[PDB]
Amino acid sequence: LNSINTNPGALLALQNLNSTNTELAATQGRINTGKKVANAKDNGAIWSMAKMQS
Amino acid sequence: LNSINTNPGALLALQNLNSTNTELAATQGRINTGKKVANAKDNGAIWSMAKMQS
Amino acid sequence: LNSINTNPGALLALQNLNSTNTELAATQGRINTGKKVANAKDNGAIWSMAKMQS
Amino acid sequence: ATASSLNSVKDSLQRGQSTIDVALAAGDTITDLLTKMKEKALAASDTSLNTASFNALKADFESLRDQLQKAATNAKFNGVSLADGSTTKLSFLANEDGSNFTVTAQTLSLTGIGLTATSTFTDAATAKTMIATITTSLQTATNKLSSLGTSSVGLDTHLTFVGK
Amino acid sequence: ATASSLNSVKDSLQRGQSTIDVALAAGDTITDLLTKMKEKALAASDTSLNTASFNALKADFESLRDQLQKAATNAKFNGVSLADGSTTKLSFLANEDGSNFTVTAQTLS
Amino acid sequence: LTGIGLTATSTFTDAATAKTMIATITTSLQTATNKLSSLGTSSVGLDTHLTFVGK
Amino acid sequence: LQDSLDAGVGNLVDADLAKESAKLQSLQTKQQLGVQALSIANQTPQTILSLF
Amino acid sequence: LQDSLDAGVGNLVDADLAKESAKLQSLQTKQQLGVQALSIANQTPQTILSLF
Amino acid sequence: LQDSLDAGVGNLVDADLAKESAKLQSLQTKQQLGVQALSIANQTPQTILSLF
Repeated sequence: LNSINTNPGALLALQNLNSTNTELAATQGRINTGKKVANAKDNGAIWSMAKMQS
Repeated sequence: LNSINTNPGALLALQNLNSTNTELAATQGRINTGKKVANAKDNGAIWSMAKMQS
Repeated sequence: LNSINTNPGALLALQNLNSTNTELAATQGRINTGKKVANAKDNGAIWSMAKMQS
Repeated sequence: ATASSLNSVKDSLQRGQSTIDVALAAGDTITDLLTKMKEKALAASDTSLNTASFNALKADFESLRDQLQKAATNAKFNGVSLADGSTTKLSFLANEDGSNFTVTAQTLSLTGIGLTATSTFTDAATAKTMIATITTSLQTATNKLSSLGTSSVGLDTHLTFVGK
Repeated sequence: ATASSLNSVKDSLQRGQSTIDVALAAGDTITDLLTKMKEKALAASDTSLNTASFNALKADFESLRDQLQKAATNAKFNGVSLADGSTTKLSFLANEDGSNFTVTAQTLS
Repeated sequence: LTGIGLTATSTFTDAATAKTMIATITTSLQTATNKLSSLGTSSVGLDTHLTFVGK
Repeated sequence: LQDSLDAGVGNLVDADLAKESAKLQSLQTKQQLGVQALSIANQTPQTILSLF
Repeated sequence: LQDSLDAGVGNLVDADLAKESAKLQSLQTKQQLGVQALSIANQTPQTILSLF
Repeated sequence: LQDSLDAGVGNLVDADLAKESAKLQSLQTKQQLGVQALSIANQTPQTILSLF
């Protein structure tokens, strides 16, 4: 706990900030694209389904 | 992730904005022309049939 | 290392700061001109091509 | 002593890039001058023009070439120049032992781009011949400025390496 | 006498580090000139260019080549270098008995 | 200056003469520095001999 | 043909500012980070003063 | 493709600065602790004067 | 033209203050270390009184 070499709590806070940044990037993609399934990485089954539909 | 030299998310958002701008340019072009096949680039076969019938 | 006369590390940081400063200068030039090839110093061959075409 | 001697190499390199900047600033005007003379020769190529418009375009060409020669002769910094043709080249320090960083002069004066001080056009055919020589002068001028700019980028790179 | 002799090995390793830093400073420019030369030759390969554009690309290519040879010649540290090709290797002190820490030269000419 | 390779009137009068003078000034600084190194070694030997004379 | 020539000159010289604004902000961050790093490098030598 | 190659270079060389901030503060503390430990090791021998 | 001459005089004359700040701080640290060394040199004679 009382260490100058390392601190777990800063690592956990950075992990949580990275998760928030990833959620913000996904929100940016959904906003600028207008689609919740914009590509095959989003969800492949419904993506190929809508591809054949189009 | 927490890079200061390059940010991929801005690149992806700019690609989406360029796609939207291209679709808007095609829309304004076929609005001002009044034709969905205004030239050979739009569809060369339909343009050929239409020019021969004309 | 433990020198009262000269320290290499501040010189290295000064070179890195000068590098980011000249990159910011190129950024300001591309912004205030609007061209990536505003003059012969940027790229002489493409500049001559653009001058002949203009 | 070898380290302290490099400040002269650096300030000479900076004076050299400043002279390059002055020559490029003059060439930026010389190119537009050549372009407008090309447009005037193309306009004077017409056989349908009345004589009055022909003398008018000829007067524009005279004033244009005179302004080109003046802007070419005004391009100098600290008493030296790489555009007026007064010298074939200028050298600047590149190392503490006295090695030089040569920068060839690229004349931008009227005679250096294939134009004479008297060159004009008298009839439509002379303007039609003038079109191609003005295009060649614009081409050689842009090539000279491209060489000057590449020399400037090399000067900057050598300055950075000398600082390292 | 051994502990006193080690100072020369320390100074020799520091001198070799400074020489390698000079060689790296020259290579940082040689790599950029090679990248721009690849750019110029690659654009020059296009057949749609008119002759004047090809001449300008050729002039830029030759100018960058001469600048690359210049940057290769300027790499040296107090009369010795690992990049200009003047020598095959430098033998740096590694212990008090005279054993050497060889560093092979890498010509950048 | 006579021991340093310089004359009392030594002087460049032209850019090429100054470029030739650069190597002369370098050789002069080098020989002067070697002379000072010899003086320092002689002074260290003098101090060593003084300590031995005291012993 | 004149419109095509102008479009080609614009394709040759014009910069993509939408790319450029992100580069501007990132360099503005890197500048402050470099100033802070140079300040810490300047602060480093003085710690030896405590030993005397 | 050019965007993908630039993103790959950024993944390959860029530092994760958010960890570097905590590393910087921890090293700034360790440096002062090291100077104090060196000063104590310096003062330790001098106690021999008391026995004479 | 006048702009180019002003920029050239600025290149010939102006100093790089970012290096001057480091020069200044290292010179202050050297001045304090030298004042302490002068104090030690002044205290060197003091042992002579112990002889009598």
